[PDB]
Amino acid sequence: MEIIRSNFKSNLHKVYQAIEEADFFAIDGEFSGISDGPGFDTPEERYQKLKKHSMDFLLFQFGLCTFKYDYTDSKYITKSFNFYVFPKPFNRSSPDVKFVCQSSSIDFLASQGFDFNKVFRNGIPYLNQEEERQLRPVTIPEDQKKFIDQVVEKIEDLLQSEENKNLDLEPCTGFQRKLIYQTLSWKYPKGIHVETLETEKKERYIVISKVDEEERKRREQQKHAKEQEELNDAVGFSRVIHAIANSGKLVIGHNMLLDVMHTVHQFYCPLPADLSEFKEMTTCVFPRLLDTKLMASTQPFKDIINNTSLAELEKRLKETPFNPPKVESAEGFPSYQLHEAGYDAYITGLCFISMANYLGSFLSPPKIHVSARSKLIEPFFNKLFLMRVMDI
Amino acid sequence: MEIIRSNFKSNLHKVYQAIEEADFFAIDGEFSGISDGFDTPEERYQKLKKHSMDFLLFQFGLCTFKYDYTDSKYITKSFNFYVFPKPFNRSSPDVKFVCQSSSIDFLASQGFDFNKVFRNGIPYLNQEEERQLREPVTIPEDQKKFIDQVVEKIEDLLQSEENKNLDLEPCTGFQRKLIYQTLSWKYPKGIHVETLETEKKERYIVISKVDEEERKRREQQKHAKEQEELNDAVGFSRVIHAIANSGKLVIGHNMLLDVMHTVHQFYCPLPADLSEFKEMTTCVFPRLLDTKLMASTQPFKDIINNTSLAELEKRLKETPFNPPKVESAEGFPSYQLHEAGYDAYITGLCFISMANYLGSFLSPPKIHVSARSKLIEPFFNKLFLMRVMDI
Repeated sequence: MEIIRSNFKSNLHKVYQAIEEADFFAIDGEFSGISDGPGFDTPEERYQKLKKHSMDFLLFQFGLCTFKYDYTDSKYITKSFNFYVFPKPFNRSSPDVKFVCQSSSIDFLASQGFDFNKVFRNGIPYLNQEEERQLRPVTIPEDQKKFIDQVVEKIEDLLQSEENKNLDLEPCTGFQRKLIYQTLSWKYPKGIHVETLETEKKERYIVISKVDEEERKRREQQKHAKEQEELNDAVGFSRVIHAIANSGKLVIGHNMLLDVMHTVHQFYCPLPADLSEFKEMTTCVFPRLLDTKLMASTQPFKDIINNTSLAELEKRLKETPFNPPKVESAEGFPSYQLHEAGYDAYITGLCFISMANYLGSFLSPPKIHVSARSKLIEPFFNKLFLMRVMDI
Repeated sequence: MEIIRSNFKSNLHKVYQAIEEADFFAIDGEFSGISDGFDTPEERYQKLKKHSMDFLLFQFGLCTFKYDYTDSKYITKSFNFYVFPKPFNRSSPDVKFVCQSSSIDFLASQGFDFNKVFRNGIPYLNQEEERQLREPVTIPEDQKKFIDQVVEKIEDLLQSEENKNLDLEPCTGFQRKLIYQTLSWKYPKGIHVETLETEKKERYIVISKVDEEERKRREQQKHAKEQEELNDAVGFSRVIHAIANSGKLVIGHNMLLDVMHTVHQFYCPLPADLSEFKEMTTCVFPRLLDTKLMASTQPFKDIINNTSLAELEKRLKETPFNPPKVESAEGFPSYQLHEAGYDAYITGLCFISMANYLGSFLSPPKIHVSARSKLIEPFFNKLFLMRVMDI
């Protein structure tokens, strides 16, 4: 499903439900670009370069593929989503976000059909952890006497007459508007609510209305209600990420450092000054990670896999000894060939599954199916590649 | 019209033609952003250069105006060109540009199609980047009968009519060598050896046809497609060159960033001095006018209290101004949401309303003032940097 601004909240339950039911998810990103210019680096030194020359780019498509096993059918049911995100400034005090684009990146996505209007014209907005807290006496001159008598006389033809009527006065001058407001403050102190509405242009007509004192409070706790909505909306796609973090479920990627860096930098909190505290901060968002590149680089998979690119991986993992897992999408959900985050997460998940069930081939007796909760898969958890294999 | 990469070449004749027939042009840019007090023009120029030219101008709006003395009316053609840098292989620069969220959102609210920029935008090259991209026979016994049956198939086609193709069934790289390596002796002219691939990547050999007959009937189309591809990469800069080489008046509104961006992308990366910039600006826009400045100067300053394009296009219809009698040229679209072309088009009508008014001070007062009139010269070649600046 193509989830965008106008259909995000409308789909949020479906996503939540997908996340809650899932045995594991698979994720991917699509970026504005990679680097704005530029071997013996240390992880911390490298981390520092990435933070400087890659974080000014944008993750503007988040691909999430849910995977739920069905032990009756022995098959996985999937649900892939593509979320288009864009930092659409909420208030008039919000930061005006500047980001960078790499022409060859835009060009490649363009070559795959990426719809930039889905990001730039109608992208789901978002806020990070901090941007959320942050965001949380009476004289009437002789020449107006009849004018005001008339108005009071109408207001008495309102307090009596039946129907929840609205008396709306025909346009008058600012002076007369002042004399009217003042005259109603000592003549109808409670039970009447005055307003200055606009027909086409320049607020010139007044609306007087019979307004209960209990209904002043209805409209207020109704206005406050829509206010907590506007806020809780603007956190936007970060709600999805929150839901994944809290799920506790295994999150799968392929060559996923920038996926993760970008995810946490835009939806959680701006990347901290140090690799060490970044690892911690990462165990917040993604307490249970697995990269499929490294898994397909580590034994017993190293012994048979020569290219660990996502592309070659999914080619390889259909042939012996690996079996392509039986998979199908949820009724109602789309199916699958050009590149997009959603599909890449999907392909990523098939790779994982296919490797996982392979580990099971070495048991006695051999298990055709291995869980993501299996402990055979735990050795491959929380290892990311900076300048070498790195624990998280 | 709406002009994009897959649409540009075919319409280039209309664009060059509107440019030649015009009395003057109106241009407007649309950027991916605007920016990431007692400054001097140079100090500011410097600051503008660093903090603004890393944004893209990705839509160029051109509107030509040509007066009809007969029908007493202006006739207009207007264009949006969508422009992105990308083209020509690995040796080419990979541009990194910036985007401002506030600018992008506003353009979104007006129906701007970002796919026309990013998915099918007209490429381009500045002066320098263009200038730059413009610079034996021992056959082993076990293969004897294989090569000989190959020498046959080619002979039984060489002196024979219905001359279409010869497709050798797939062979081993060693034989594939030997076939090539033998036709070096046997048939040194007359034939074209070539290892193609089936849609399934498998290597075929082909001899097919002739030598010295289409050895330059196709080498002509090869080099005419080499020079063709090159001058498609220069792309939109050709229209900027066409405009510059014309001399004609180029009208803008609050144009400093339009001009700056135009020459930075389609001519040459802005130089270090403000004074060097003023020189380049004359190459590209020898004759230029800013409706906002014109409107902020007598005899208009005494009558107009707001020189913004929206408020100006309203005031220039009211007395003592007369909206210009105007019409789209036969075959072109007519005119509202914001866009380069329309902002240009409006910029043109503001200029004309103002120019004609100048004529009312004559005796006899003329109702129509030409773009070449002497009354207009005092407003020419003036931009606002931090004060009114001559160019």
